[PDB]
Amino acid sequence: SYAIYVYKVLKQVHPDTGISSKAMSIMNSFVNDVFERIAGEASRLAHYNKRSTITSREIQTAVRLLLPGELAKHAVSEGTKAVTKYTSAK
Amino acid sequence: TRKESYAIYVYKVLKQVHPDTGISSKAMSIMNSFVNDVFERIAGEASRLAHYNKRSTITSREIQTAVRLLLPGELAKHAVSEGTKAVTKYTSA
Amino acid sequence: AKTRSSRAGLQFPVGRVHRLLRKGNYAERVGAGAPVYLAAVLEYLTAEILELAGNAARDNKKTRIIPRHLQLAVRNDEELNKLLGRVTIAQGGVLPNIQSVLLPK
Amino acid sequence: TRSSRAGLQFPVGRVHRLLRKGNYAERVGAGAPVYLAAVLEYLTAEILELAGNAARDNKKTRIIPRHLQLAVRNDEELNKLLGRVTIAQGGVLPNIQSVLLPK
Amino acid sequence: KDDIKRVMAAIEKVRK
Amino acid sequence: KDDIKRVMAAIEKVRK
Amino acid sequence: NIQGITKPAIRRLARRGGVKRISGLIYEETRGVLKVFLENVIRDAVTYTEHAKRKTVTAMDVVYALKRQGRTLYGFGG
Amino acid sequence: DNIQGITKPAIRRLARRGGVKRISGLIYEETRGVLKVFLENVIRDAVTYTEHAKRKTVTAMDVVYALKRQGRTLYGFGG
Amino acid sequence: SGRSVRAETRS
Amino acid sequence: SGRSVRAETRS
Amino acid sequence: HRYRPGTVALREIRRYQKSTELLIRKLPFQRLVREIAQDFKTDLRFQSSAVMALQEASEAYLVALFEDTNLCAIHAKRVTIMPKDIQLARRIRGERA
Amino acid sequence: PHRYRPGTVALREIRRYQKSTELLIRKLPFQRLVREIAQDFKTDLRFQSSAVMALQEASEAYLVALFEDTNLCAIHAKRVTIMPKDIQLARRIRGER
DNA sequence: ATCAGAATCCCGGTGCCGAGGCCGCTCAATTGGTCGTAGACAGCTCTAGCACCGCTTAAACGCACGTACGCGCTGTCCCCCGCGTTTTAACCGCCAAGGGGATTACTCCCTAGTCTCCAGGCACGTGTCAGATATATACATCGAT
DNA sequence: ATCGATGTATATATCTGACACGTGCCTGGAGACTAGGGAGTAATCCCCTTGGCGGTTAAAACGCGGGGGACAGCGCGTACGTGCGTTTAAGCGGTGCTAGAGCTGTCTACGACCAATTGAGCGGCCTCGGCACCGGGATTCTGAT
Repeated sequence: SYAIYVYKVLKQVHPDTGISSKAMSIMNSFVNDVFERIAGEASRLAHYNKRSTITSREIQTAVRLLLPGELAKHAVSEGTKAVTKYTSAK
Repeated sequence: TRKESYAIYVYKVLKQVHPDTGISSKAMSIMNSFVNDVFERIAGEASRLAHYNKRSTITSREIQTAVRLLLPGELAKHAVSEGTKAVTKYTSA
Repeated sequence: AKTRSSRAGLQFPVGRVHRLLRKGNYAERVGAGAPVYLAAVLEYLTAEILELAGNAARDNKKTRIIPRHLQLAVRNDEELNKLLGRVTIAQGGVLPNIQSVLLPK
Repeated sequence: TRSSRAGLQFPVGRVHRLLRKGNYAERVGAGAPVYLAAVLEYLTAEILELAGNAARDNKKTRIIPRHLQLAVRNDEELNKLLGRVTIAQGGVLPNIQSVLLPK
Repeated sequence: KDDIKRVMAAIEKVRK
Repeated sequence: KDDIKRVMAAIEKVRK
Repeated sequence: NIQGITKPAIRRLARRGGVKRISGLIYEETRGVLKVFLENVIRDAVTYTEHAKRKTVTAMDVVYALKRQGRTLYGFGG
Repeated sequence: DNIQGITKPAIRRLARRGGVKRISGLIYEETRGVLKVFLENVIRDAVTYTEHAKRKTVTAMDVVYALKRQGRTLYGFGG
Repeated sequence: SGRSVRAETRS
Repeated sequence: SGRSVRAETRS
Repeated sequence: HRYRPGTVALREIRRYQKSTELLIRKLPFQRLVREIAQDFKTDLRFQSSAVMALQEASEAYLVALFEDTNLCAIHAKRVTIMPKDIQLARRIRGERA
Repeated sequence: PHRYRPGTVALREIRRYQKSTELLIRKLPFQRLVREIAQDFKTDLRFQSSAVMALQEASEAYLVALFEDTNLCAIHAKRVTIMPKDIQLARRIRGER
């Protein structure tokens, strides 16, 4: 499960704030659901263009297709920043 | 430069059910799209079913369960009967 | 007859359905019986819709299925209408009905 | 590690493994799990910050499903994203139609 | 309607 | 701005 | 057995929905609607548990059945 | 400037097909707004699909896929 | 119903 | 809006 | 001594919109679910969490339906919801033909 | 002279436009509107004619369904003329905003 | 109200163009053989769902009152329909052209697959503080005066 | 306007069990390496989208008159909300039992994979009758009398 990572994010955004077990399960389900939606959209996109490889482009377009305006813009910015950072370093 | 479709098979089915009725090109395309849509729905449900039960092969049981999940009621019952009869006949040969 | 459809006594391309299932990567493997079941289901559904479409076309004194006939056949059956609830048929029109209160006295 | 190499907190490796095992496509690129993990991290951070604000407004130091529901429904964009979803023990947003109120 | 189809399908396979 | 973290990850994961 | 959904329970549900007054005939309609919804969801869940060759309807089966009808549910060990 | 292309008699004909006997004068502007919102929602997804394929012409399949995204299929524009 | 009587009667 | 001010403020 | 009608209803609306617990008694709902499932495969068994999820979904669905029903009733310049309002809301939602 | 009563022409119009199946919006203005709407998302875009036809089909079907629902709404309020409030109620209940 | 005037269908005669049939071929489905693995199957174990009893109470139920609300009935007046004229732009046909989609040939670089290894993550155990509960208190509401 | 009677937020004190953390172990992710094919690039061909031009004419705009229906107002019955007294069964705690979920180990039936083969279906071509269209007459159908 994503309990540890959700916890680290929470402590990063709100230093002194706990989270109930039920709320942790809620967040775990939410993360799984969003991941499944994005992956399914990327798979559909790849199968559309006769492609056979999910790349950063497919996930970026899936994000732009799923999330609403400002949310999608910020998510795309974050993803691009992370990808460039990970590529530059090694 | 080779398109595939169900036009021929839809035509044979129509000639078997209505022995003197024809079908327009637009209606043929619509039926083709309908067949593709139903196939995609059933196959996706079967894939989800297989992934849910940790299996890795899409068997007849999974397809039957997907049909029972998708088709409403009497349609589902008749389709299940038809598929079961077809599989029994195929395995007999 | 080489074709698996001939073995199954169907009219749909069992081999083509098998290839589509294997290519659409729905699962790692595909059983032998699955294409037969899927082809039979597709053939039955096609026959079911086409019979009603032919009936509608005959009612309209025509002898060629057109999208209007398909729309009439789909919307004039609760089962199919429930199945194609979110489907829009091009050039299909709408089912002819008028609310009772609108009619004159 | 890959997750730490991208300045992320979410598991890049686990996301890559899930993408591979989920047979979404024949092959999976290199930056695809990184991008996906970054997006998941951003969404989680957003919803968690909103829920924490809601919980603080309730004078509680512990997120509960009610706080998550309040945060989701009070934000129009998250509400649009989380349209057809039910949160267990989330309750509903407090509203009353203006006509129902007394004179 | 079924046995005849099965026999015809299993007949011409090897004879080709 | 976590280039130091990226370098450490490239080292720590490689230190293993 | 459907009458186990008592009148005050439906009243509480409507109150949560933001309903001030309630007609007398509302309760039977609500019971019928609830029965239909439960019938659909339970049929799908029972089919799901059939395919697994199990005899116990797990919560994940209910979640799958709900997701079938476009009603995703959160917080059940998904 | 161009939303006026959806003229009042056209909206009236659409409502007549819908089965409407009388129409208020303010219906037309609301209908224009609703149609504009729907068209934006579909066209944005269609253009995104096109841009992903590095094309410059929106094809019918892109529109079909956008409609499928909006949970609204459409039959008769290629399988 | 009548569909089952009709579906079986194919030939 | 407030989301953009909040999205940038991550650390 | 005697609250005028509509006041206690408003207080209940404020109360139940604030709290989050379920509103149907657990045991009758569980019995109803079991009796409904009896029509399908018999001698079934349920995890407690499964019945809990069914109850949560039913509560959410009914609450949303009642909200839409209240909107419908208000549209007719009334305050009392009536069965015709439920039927109209369900028909528009698409749950009914 | 001769003059029909107010309403009877509308009935035959409903019958006619429900019997037929062609499009009701003029093709050229709709194509121009679609082109302008898409122009801001990305410049110098091109459209297959079939793409514009599909857009028109979907838009007209959606508008017809919405008009059916809003007619039901208006009838529910003991009215015959549909008003913007009925359209807003139908869209609100449908969930779209 | 029966009759005049306006759709509406239904008959018959023509033209045509799109559906229906034929042909070559070619590439995709078949037939044969293997091989290794997913899955069927027998066996044990232990969690957990089911069944039952006692008992408190909190909720459900039944009842009486009355009042606010649903609903029927009227007036009105203004907004929308039907219709005749005039204006306008869709459209149909035709012509030009150039952007750009669709194919095809090559290179290579990015990802699948393997082996190794070690550290991040997960199950388990434990302490304590955020929160649940109780109670007296002060304050906000509200309904008849 | 007002104040007594109710309901509710507030502050303080107490108890508890779920959460937050520390620890040991282990298995899955990372590092290093190789092989091969997916796709990125370029070069080319030709469909097909856009743009313009002009005559037709059907549709849209516009103005006008009037009937009808939306809406506000009023009155009247009645059916829900409120509160009270009586009933009952939801719920909690506890016990006991056993079914089946889940995990493990074994075996083998079957589906992926590959190779040679041929005919099923598809692209292209040609032909005619189903249907659209035109035109007139019988048929309903509606509104004033």
